Amino acid sequence: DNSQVFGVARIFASFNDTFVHVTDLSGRETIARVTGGMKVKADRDESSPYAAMLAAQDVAAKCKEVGITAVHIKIRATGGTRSKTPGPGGQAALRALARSGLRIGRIEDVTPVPSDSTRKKGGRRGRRL
Amino acid sequence: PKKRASNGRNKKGRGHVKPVRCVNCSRSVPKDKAIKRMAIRNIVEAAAIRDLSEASVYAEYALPKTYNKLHYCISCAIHARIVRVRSRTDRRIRAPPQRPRF
Amino acid sequence: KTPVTLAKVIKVLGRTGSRGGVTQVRVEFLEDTTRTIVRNVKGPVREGDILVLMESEREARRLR
Amino acid sequence: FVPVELATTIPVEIQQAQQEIKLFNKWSFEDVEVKDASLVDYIQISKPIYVAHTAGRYANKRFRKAQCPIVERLTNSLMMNGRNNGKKLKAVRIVKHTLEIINVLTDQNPLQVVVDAIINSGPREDTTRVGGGGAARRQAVDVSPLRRVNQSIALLTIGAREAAFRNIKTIAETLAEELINAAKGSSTSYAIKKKDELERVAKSNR
Amino acid sequence: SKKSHKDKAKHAVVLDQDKFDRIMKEAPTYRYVSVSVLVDRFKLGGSLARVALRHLENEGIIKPVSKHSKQAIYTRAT
Amino acid sequence: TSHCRFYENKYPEIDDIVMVNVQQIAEMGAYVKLLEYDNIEGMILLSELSRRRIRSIQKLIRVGKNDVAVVLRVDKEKGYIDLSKRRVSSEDIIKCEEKYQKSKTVHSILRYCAEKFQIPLEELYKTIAWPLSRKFGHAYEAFKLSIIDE
RNA sequence: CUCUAACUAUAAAAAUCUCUCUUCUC
Ligand SMILES: [Mg+2]
Ligand SMILES: [Mg+2]
Ligand SMILES: [Mg+2]
Ligand SMILES: [Mg+2]
Ligand SMILES: [Zn+2]
Repeated sequence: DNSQVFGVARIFASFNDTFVHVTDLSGRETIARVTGGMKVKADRDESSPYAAMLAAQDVAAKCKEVGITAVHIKIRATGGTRSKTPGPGGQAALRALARSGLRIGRIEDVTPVPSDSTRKKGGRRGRRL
Repeated sequence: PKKRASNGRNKKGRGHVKPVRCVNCSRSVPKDKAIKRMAIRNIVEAAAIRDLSEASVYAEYALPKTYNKLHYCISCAIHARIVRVRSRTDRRIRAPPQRPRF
Repeated sequence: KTPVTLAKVIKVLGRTGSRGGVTQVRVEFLEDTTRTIVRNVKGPVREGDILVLMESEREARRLR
Repeated sequence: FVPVELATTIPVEIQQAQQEIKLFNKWSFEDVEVKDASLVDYIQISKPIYVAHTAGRYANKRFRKAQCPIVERLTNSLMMNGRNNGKKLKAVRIVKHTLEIINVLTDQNPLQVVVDAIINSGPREDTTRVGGGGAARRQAVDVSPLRRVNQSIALLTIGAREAAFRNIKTIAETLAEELINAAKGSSTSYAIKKKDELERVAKSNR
Repeated sequence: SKKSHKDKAKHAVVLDQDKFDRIMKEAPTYRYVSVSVLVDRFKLGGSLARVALRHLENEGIIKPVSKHSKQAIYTRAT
Repeated sequence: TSHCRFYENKYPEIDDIVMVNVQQIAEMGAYVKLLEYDNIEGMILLSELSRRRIRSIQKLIRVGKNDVAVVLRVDKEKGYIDLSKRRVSSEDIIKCEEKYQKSKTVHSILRYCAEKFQIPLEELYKTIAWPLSRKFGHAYEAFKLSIIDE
């Protein structure tokens, strides 16, 4: 190997408050949790690509400090019962993660898709907006 | 009167169909009147492929293709613009909409 | 931190916004001209102009 | 040098060595530079003139407006709140003496001062009203160089007028001090003040 | 309406010996002198500021630049 | 001769809670002088202003009076006060007001002494005020101990 | 007479309404 200590990004990007939470190769140990909501005020943009982008830059800085240079990025949408779709921020978050010096590796999607479980919230006629 | 021959279901001889929830408004609609999409797109946008490519080990990475099926209520399908209200004799045509990319 | 980046516009992508007075453009960074990015610029523009960018990484989206 | 005899004897200093086209016959347009290469080709120091008053084909089309001698544009933008609209000769005299004052304080041949202050005074990050009905808010955007110079000059002249209002100082002097406090990073100038305010708002609404 | 100004006399309309001494001391060392500049130094009301301006240009203490009315341009001798 | 802010330095610090007096709402928000501080105008943006979306913002501003405030970032190069109104805890507002009443009441006696002895308020503050705010954490409790213990 | 490829993301609140309907044959 080329002396690269692989990290794991484990991005969680809902419709609100994207998450970038770098963890070791074991996944059990946590590094540089800072999320989208920490980097913006208005709370309108908890999931914004800009909130995700500052959060990702900060996690990359902390990865530099601890020493993790290669990261395994994991995209995890809300999944399960709630809309199974990627958020609007995790993409800018991974772009920032790639940009900030870090050498990417093995992007994968681990969003949990159920096999017909748990009739979801909203009633039958659903959110009637 | 009959706006459509098929009632818009595409059920026509099946007794009853299980309901599947709308992906946006969580409406419960039968799996047939559950207007469908196969959103095959990249896990990373086509905008930022270059930055991910240059900063990547394993030269020429596969860059996986995320897959998911989208289920809309028809109300969302009108509002979220997956479908558009069409003129009368244009309701006949059922083929894919003229091959978006070719 | 003074990341004032000079980016030449090379192809204007029409005009956007509910206002109808801001234009999406393809600006390529003057240094390392192999990278291009779409961003919103307000005010009249034409190709060959070189915009100023405080940041460098806010990729643009159609404005509503 | 070059004494040319005529039945109508034009003054000596107007005949002597004027293969040297000069803005008011005092301030040399040559060896005047633009530091920021971003805004070049939108200021017309390229074509020298002899008076800050030339009415041509400047608004009929899209971008002929940007080909004005920058001093022309400052003169023209100075006749605002024009109960006295017109009276452009007053604007020409006012800018002429503003240039004189710039030549006196911190000699620095005044055209370079004008160009430098114009470069500084323009914001490079502004906002646009995006919030539609629900959450009314502004969203950040970049400023085109033509509009950047445009706002720079508009703020410069409006700050000069605001300094003039109900004050002993002549508009010439208020404009000169605005140019001085805009050429450097002096936050005291109103124009650079609003430049920083707009940039701060853009930063706040990224 | 209301006394929002709260402005004092703010100047002198008649020059005294001390202010004469002041202006004669600061006749040099001032790169630019105008009627507004003479107002800036809390010494002259302004009506006699022009009187003083004409007064300084008798032994060439300050040379003029342009003689337009309503604004004058003066630079200290060198 | 109103000047010479209560606290230590000649610019406000970062991430603190203060209270401003409001003067104008022109385009983007409130450029407001500070009566918790000396004289310097600080910005609040209308986004950093309203917790609830409002029809007329003026009902929440009430120009001319005093209002809760928070300084987040300070331009310590030429002077700018990134400040907000909504960025304050629901309870700590009362802490802000009570802090302001202490500081203002301390200012009143110093102004009285300055207008009596014609010493600029900054000198009386310098000699007296901050040594008190250093020994006891505030000049108000310093005066309270002075009335009883000399 | 020969072909099987990519793409985006909006739902603030908006209630109410009184007249009077008046002709076709060369
Ligand atoms: Mg409910
Ligand atoms: Mg609806
Ligand atoms: Mg019907
Ligand atoms: Mg159907
Ligand atoms: Zn739906």
